[PDB]
Amino acid sequence: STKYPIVLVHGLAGFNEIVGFPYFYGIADALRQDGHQVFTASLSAFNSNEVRGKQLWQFVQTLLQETQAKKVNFIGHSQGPLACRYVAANYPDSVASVTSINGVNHGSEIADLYRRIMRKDSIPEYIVEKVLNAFGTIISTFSGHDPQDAIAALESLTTEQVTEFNNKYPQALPKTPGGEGDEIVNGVHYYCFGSYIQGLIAGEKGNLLDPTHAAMRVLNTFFTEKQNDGLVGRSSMRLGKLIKDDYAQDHIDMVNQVAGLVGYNEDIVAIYTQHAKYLASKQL
Ligand SMILES: [Ca+2]
Ligand SMILES: [Ca+2]
Repeated sequence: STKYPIVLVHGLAGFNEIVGFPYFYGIADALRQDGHQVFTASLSAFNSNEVRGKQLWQFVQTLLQETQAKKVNFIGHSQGPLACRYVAANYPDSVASVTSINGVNHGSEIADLYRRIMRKDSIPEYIVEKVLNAFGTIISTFSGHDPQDAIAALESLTTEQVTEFNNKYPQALPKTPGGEGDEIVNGVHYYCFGSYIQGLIAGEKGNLLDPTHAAMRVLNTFFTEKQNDGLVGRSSMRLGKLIKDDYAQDHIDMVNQVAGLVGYNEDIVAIYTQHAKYLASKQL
């Protein structure tokens, strides 16, 4: 139904193999039921945004050859949107749209803290343990069974590193903190979705059986930005035209994880399928 194929983009190349199901849980399946052509680009987590960007460009080149489409519609999460922005900035004629879903568009405060912990920069022990136990719980839930090894993925998501990325690829970033960027830059459409953790944990419905959610709530308390999804602050997610960012969902919830266990009986998959129809309505 969309003119151009949809490319789902995320970091963690080994996710599907190690976890046993897709990063975007049930989302590609749902989009294909609505007649969209869908592909997933799983990029290398333990490296720079620019390296993921180059990875994604190679993926897109091969895909465009195989489809004879002239452009792609990117839908990225977390690391994904930065790689998408790299490709859009550098190869705008090959990108119809960039949609950012809880993208780390201006850095992650927990990544910042993680680096301070790793550098032993005067972080009190009780905070060190809370942060490391949270990440361990998240990793173990997905993998099945160390938490300091996660810095490999967060290294490229610090405020300092993303600020440097934004300096090189400023397209569609908001001019004011917590605002919106230009919808169309260099012929490419930019959209953003977001969320932040809300309410007391008792009312989270499906998430009560998801061990990652309590961990995200722990990480959430260490942000100076009070509205955050446990990994990124609400304002940091902003890119291009806002669609909606007040979902009561953590970072992991917004890709329908773990295995469909989300907050408040929200239909996360519907966020994606409705947006795909929205892209189609914009002649994309
Ligand atoms: Ca970078
Ligand atoms: Ca969840």
